[PDB]
Amino acid sequence: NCYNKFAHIYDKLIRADVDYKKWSDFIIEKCVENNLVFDDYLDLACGTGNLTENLCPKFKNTWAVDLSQEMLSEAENKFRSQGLKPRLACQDISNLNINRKFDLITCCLDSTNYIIDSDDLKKYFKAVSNHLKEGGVFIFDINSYYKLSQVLGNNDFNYDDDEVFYYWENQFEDDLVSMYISFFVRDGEFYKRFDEEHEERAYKEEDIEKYLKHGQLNILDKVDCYSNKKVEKFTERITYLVKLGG
Repeated sequence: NCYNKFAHIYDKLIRADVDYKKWSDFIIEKCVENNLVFDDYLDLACGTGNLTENLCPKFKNTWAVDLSQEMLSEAENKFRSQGLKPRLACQDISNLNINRKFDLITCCLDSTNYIIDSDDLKKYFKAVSNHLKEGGVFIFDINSYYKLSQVLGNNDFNYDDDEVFYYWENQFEDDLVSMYISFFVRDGEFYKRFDEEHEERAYKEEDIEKYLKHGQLNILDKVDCYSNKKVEKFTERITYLVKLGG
Protein backbone atom coordinates (compact mmCIF):
# COMPACT_ATOMS: atom_id res chain seq x y z
CA ASN A 1 0.00 0.00 0.00
CA CYS A 2 2.97 2.39 -0.61
CA TYR A 3 3.04 3.15 -4.36
CA ASN A 4 -0.59 2.03 -4.14
CA LYS A 5 -1.27 4.74 -1.54
CA PHE A 6 0.40 7.32 -3.76
CA ALA A 7 -1.73 6.14 -6.70
CA HIS A 8 -4.87 6.94 -4.69
CA ILE A 9 -3.51 10.33 -3.74
CA TYR A 10 -2.75 11.06 -7.40
CA ASP A 11 -6.17 10.01 -8.66
CA LYS A 12 -7.91 11.97 -5.91
CA LEU A 13 -5.92 15.18 -6.26
CA ILE A 14 -4.66 15.36 -9.85
CA ARG A 15 -7.45 13.53 -11.72
CA ALA A 16 -10.18 14.67 -9.27
CA ASP A 17 -13.04 13.11 -11.25
CA VAL A 18 -12.39 9.43 -10.63
CA ASP A 19 -14.70 7.01 -8.81
CA TYR A 20 -13.74 3.34 -9.06
CA LYS A 21 -17.06 1.73 -8.10
CA LYS A 22 -18.96 4.25 -10.20
CA TRP A 23 -16.88 3.50 -13.29
CA SER A 24 -16.79 -0.25 -12.73
CA ASP A 25 -20.57 -0.33 -12.21
CA PHE A 26 -21.11 1.78 -15.30
CA ILE A 27 -18.93 -0.65 -17.23
CA ILE A 28 -20.69 -3.74 -15.94
CA GLU A 29 -24.02 -2.09 -16.75
CA LYS A 30 -22.96 -1.47 -20.33
CA CYS A 31 -21.66 -5.04 -20.56
CA VAL A 32 -25.08 -6.35 -19.56
CA GLU A 33 -26.82 -4.10 -22.08
CA ASN A 34 -24.65 -5.83 -24.68
CA ASN A 35 -25.53 -9.42 -23.75
CA LEU A 36 -21.87 -9.89 -22.87
CA VAL A 37 -20.63 -13.27 -21.71
CA PHE A 38 -18.42 -12.71 -18.68
CA ASP A 39 -15.70 -15.19 -19.62
CA ASP A 40 -12.59 -13.18 -20.44
CA TYR A 41 -11.51 -9.75 -19.23
CA LEU A 42 -8.43 -7.71 -20.15
CA ASP A 43 -7.53 -4.43 -18.50
CA LEU A 44 -4.81 -2.46 -20.32
CA ALA A 45 -2.85 0.04 -18.24
CA CYS A 46 -4.19 -1.55 -15.08
CA GLY A 47 -1.84 0.54 -12.95
CA THR A 48 -2.06 -0.66 -9.35
CA GLY A 49 -5.32 -2.46 -10.13
CA ASN A 50 -7.82 0.00 -8.66
CA LEU A 51 -10.23 -0.69 -11.47
CA THR A 52 -9.22 -4.31 -12.08
CA GLU A 53 -10.13 -5.43 -8.56
CA ASN A 54 -13.70 -4.27 -9.22
CA LEU A 55 -14.25 -5.99 -12.59
CA CYS A 56 -11.96 -8.99 -12.21
CA PRO A 57 -14.35 -10.82 -9.81
CA LYS A 58 -17.15 -10.60 -12.37
CA PHE A 59 -15.23 -12.72 -14.91
CA LYS A 60 -13.70 -16.19 -15.11
CA ASN A 61 -10.32 -15.23 -16.55
CA THR A 62 -8.59 -11.88 -16.21
CA TRP A 63 -5.47 -10.35 -17.72
CA ALA A 64 -3.89 -7.13 -16.47
CA VAL A 65 -1.23 -5.34 -18.50
CA ASP A 66 0.84 -2.28 -17.61
CA LEU A 67 4.21 -0.88 -18.60
CA SER A 68 5.25 -0.07 -15.04
CA GLN A 69 6.87 -3.09 -13.41
CA GLU A 70 6.59 -1.19 -10.14
CA MET A 71 2.84 -0.86 -10.45
CA LEU A 72 2.25 -4.42 -11.64
CA SER A 73 3.89 -5.66 -8.48
CA GLU A 74 1.55 -3.49 -6.38
CA ALA A 75 -1.53 -4.73 -8.20
CA GLU A 76 -0.27 -8.29 -7.77
CA ASN A 77 -0.03 -7.89 -4.01
CA LYS A 78 -3.50 -6.38 -4.00
CA PHE A 79 -4.99 -9.11 -6.17
CA ARG A 80 -3.38 -11.73 -3.95
CA SER A 81 -4.70 -10.30 -0.68
CA GLN A 82 -8.15 -10.51 -2.28
CA GLY A 83 -7.85 -14.12 -3.42
CA LEU A 84 -7.80 -12.84 -7.01
CA LYS A 85 -5.59 -14.54 -9.58
CA PRO A 86 -5.51 -12.52 -12.81
CA ARG A 87 -2.69 -13.14 -15.32
CA LEU A 88 -0.22 -10.25 -15.39
CA ALA A 89 2.06 -8.99 -18.17
CA CYS A 90 4.39 -6.01 -18.52
CA GLN A 91 4.01 -4.65 -22.06
CA ASP A 92 3.58 -1.46 -24.03
CA ILE A 93 -0.08 -1.01 -25.11
CA SER A 94 1.09 0.04 -28.59
CA ASN A 95 2.63 -3.42 -28.99
CA LEU A 96 0.18 -5.58 -27.05
CA ASN A 97 1.28 -9.22 -27.51
CA ILE A 98 -1.01 -11.60 -25.65
CA ASN A 99 -2.24 -14.77 -27.33
CA ARG A 100 -5.78 -14.41 -26.05
CA LYS A 101 -9.20 -12.98 -26.98
CA PHE A 102 -11.57 -11.21 -24.65
CA ASP A 103 -15.18 -10.26 -24.05
CA LEU A 104 -14.33 -7.01 -22.35
CA ILE A 105 -11.25 -4.84 -22.75
CA THR A 106 -10.75 -1.72 -20.63
CA CYS A 107 -8.29 1.13 -20.72
CA CYS A 108 -9.19 3.91 -18.33
CA LEU A 109 -7.68 6.89 -16.47
CA ASP A 110 -6.78 8.74 -19.67
CA SER A 111 -4.05 6.21 -20.51
CA THR A 112 -4.87 6.54 -24.19
CA ASN A 113 -3.68 10.17 -24.07
CA TYR A 114 -0.15 9.01 -23.24
CA ILE A 115 0.15 7.66 -26.77
CA ILE A 116 1.23 11.02 -28.17
CA ASP A 117 2.05 9.68 -31.62
CA SER A 118 -0.93 9.25 -33.96
CA ASP A 119 0.71 6.19 -35.51
CA ASP A 120 1.24 4.41 -32.23
CA LEU A 121 -2.39 5.19 -31.42
CA LYS A 122 -3.47 3.48 -34.64
CA LYS A 123 -1.35 0.43 -33.82
CA TYR A 124 -2.99 0.51 -30.40
CA PHE A 125 -6.59 0.44 -31.71
CA LYS A 126 -5.57 -2.23 -34.18
CA ALA A 127 -3.87 -4.17 -31.36
CA VAL A 128 -7.05 -3.95 -29.35
CA SER A 129 -9.37 -5.23 -32.11
CA ASN A 130 -6.97 -8.12 -32.65
CA HIS A 131 -7.76 -9.23 -29.08
CA LEU A 132 -11.53 -8.77 -29.05
CA LYS A 133 -13.88 -11.72 -29.26
CA GLU A 134 -16.55 -11.37 -31.91
CA GLY A 135 -19.33 -9.61 -30.04
CA GLY A 136 -16.89 -8.32 -27.45
CA VAL A 137 -16.78 -4.77 -26.08
CA PHE A 138 -13.90 -2.30 -25.69
CA ILE A 139 -14.22 0.56 -23.19
CA PHE A 140 -11.69 3.38 -22.77
CA ASP A 141 -11.63 7.05 -21.82
CA ILE A 142 -9.61 10.10 -22.70
CA ASN A 143 -9.17 13.60 -21.39
CA SER A 144 -11.05 15.88 -23.74
CA TYR A 145 -9.29 18.31 -26.02
CA TYR A 146 -10.85 21.15 -24.05
CA LYS A 147 -9.62 19.78 -20.74
CA LEU A 148 -5.98 19.58 -21.79
CA SER A 149 -5.88 22.73 -23.93
CA GLN A 150 -7.96 25.07 -21.73
CA VAL A 151 -8.67 23.75 -18.24
CA LEU A 152 -5.04 22.61 -17.95
CA GLY A 153 -3.17 24.67 -20.52
CA ASN A 154 -0.24 26.49 -18.88
CA ASN A 155 -1.48 26.85 -15.27
CA ASP A 156 1.00 26.25 -12.44
CA PHE A 157 -0.66 25.35 -9.11
CA ASN A 158 0.33 24.75 -5.46
CA TYR A 159 -1.58 22.47 -3.08
CA ASP A 160 -0.94 22.14 0.64
CA ASP A 161 -3.06 19.88 2.85
CA ASP A 162 -1.17 19.07 6.07
CA GLU A 163 -0.19 15.58 4.87
CA VAL A 164 0.44 16.03 1.15
CA PHE A 165 2.14 18.96 -0.57
CA TYR A 166 2.55 19.34 -4.34
CA TYR A 167 3.52 21.84 -7.03
CA TRP A 168 2.04 21.15 -10.46
CA GLU A 169 3.23 23.00 -13.57
CA ASN A 170 1.45 22.63 -16.91
CA GLN A 171 3.00 23.40 -20.27
CA PHE A 172 0.70 23.27 -23.29
CA GLU A 173 2.09 23.44 -26.80
CA ASP A 174 1.11 22.12 -30.22
CA ASP A 175 -1.68 19.88 -28.95
CA LEU A 176 0.68 18.37 -26.37
CA VAL A 177 0.42 18.98 -22.64
CA SER A 178 3.48 18.47 -20.48
CA MET A 179 2.84 18.04 -16.78
CA TYR A 180 5.56 18.35 -14.19
CA ILE A 181 4.55 17.48 -10.66
CA SER A 182 6.57 17.36 -7.46
CA PHE A 183 4.86 15.62 -4.55
CA PHE A 184 5.93 15.66 -0.94
CA VAL A 185 4.11 13.14 1.20
CA ARG A 186 4.12 13.09 5.00
CA ASP A 187 5.84 10.09 6.61
CA GLY A 188 5.97 11.17 10.23
CA GLU A 189 8.61 13.77 11.01
CA PHE A 190 9.89 13.67 7.44
CA TYR A 191 8.57 13.86 3.90
CA LYS A 192 9.25 11.69 0.88
CA ARG A 193 9.49 13.29 -2.55
CA PHE A 194 7.78 12.11 -5.75
CA ASP A 195 8.58 13.77 -9.08
CA GLU A 196 6.06 12.83 -11.78
CA GLU A 197 6.41 14.01 -15.37
CA HIS A 198 3.83 12.91 -17.92
CA GLU A 199 2.94 13.98 -21.45
CA GLU A 200 -0.58 13.70 -22.90
CA ARG A 201 -1.79 14.58 -26.39
CA ALA A 202 -5.01 16.47 -26.88
CA TYR A 203 -6.95 14.41 -29.42
CA LYS A 204 -10.12 15.73 -31.03
CA GLU A 205 -13.17 13.46 -31.08
CA GLU A 206 -13.06 13.77 -34.85
CA ASP A 207 -9.51 12.39 -34.86
CA ILE A 208 -10.34 9.61 -32.43
CA GLU A 209 -13.38 8.58 -34.43
CA LYS A 210 -11.24 8.42 -37.57
CA TYR A 211 -8.43 6.46 -35.88
CA LEU A 212 -11.01 4.09 -34.44
CA LYS A 213 -12.48 3.27 -37.85
CA HIS A 214 -8.93 2.68 -39.02
CA GLY A 215 -8.82 -0.08 -36.41
CA GLN A 216 -11.97 -1.59 -37.86
CA LEU A 217 -13.74 -0.67 -34.61
CA ASN A 218 -17.34 0.64 -34.53
CA ILE A 219 -18.65 3.14 -31.95
CA LEU A 220 -21.46 1.84 -29.76
CA ASP A 221 -21.67 4.92 -27.59
CA LYS A 222 -19.85 8.12 -26.70
CA VAL A 223 -20.77 9.51 -23.28
CA ASP A 224 -19.58 11.95 -20.62
CA CYS A 225 -17.28 10.51 -17.98
CA TYR A 226 -18.80 7.05 -17.42
CA SER A 227 -22.50 7.89 -17.37
CA ASN A 228 -25.47 8.11 -19.71
CA LYS A 229 -24.95 11.86 -20.04
CA LYS A 230 -24.13 13.02 -23.57
CA VAL A 231 -20.80 14.65 -24.52
CA GLU A 232 -20.94 18.46 -24.56
CA LYS A 233 -18.65 21.31 -25.53
CA PHE A 234 -17.12 21.47 -22.05
CA THR A 235 -16.95 17.76 -21.19
CA GLU A 236 -13.64 16.94 -19.54
CA ARG A 237 -13.57 13.15 -19.83
CA ILE A 238 -15.01 11.19 -22.71
CA THR A 239 -15.86 7.52 -22.37
CA TYR A 240 -15.97 5.54 -25.60
CA LEU A 241 -17.65 2.17 -26.00
CA VAL A 242 -16.72 0.21 -29.13
CA LYS A 243 -16.83 -3.27 -30.66
CA LEU A 244 -15.48 -5.22 -33.64
CA GLY A 245 -16.90 -3.81 -36.83
CA GLY A 246 -14.98 -4.69 -39.96
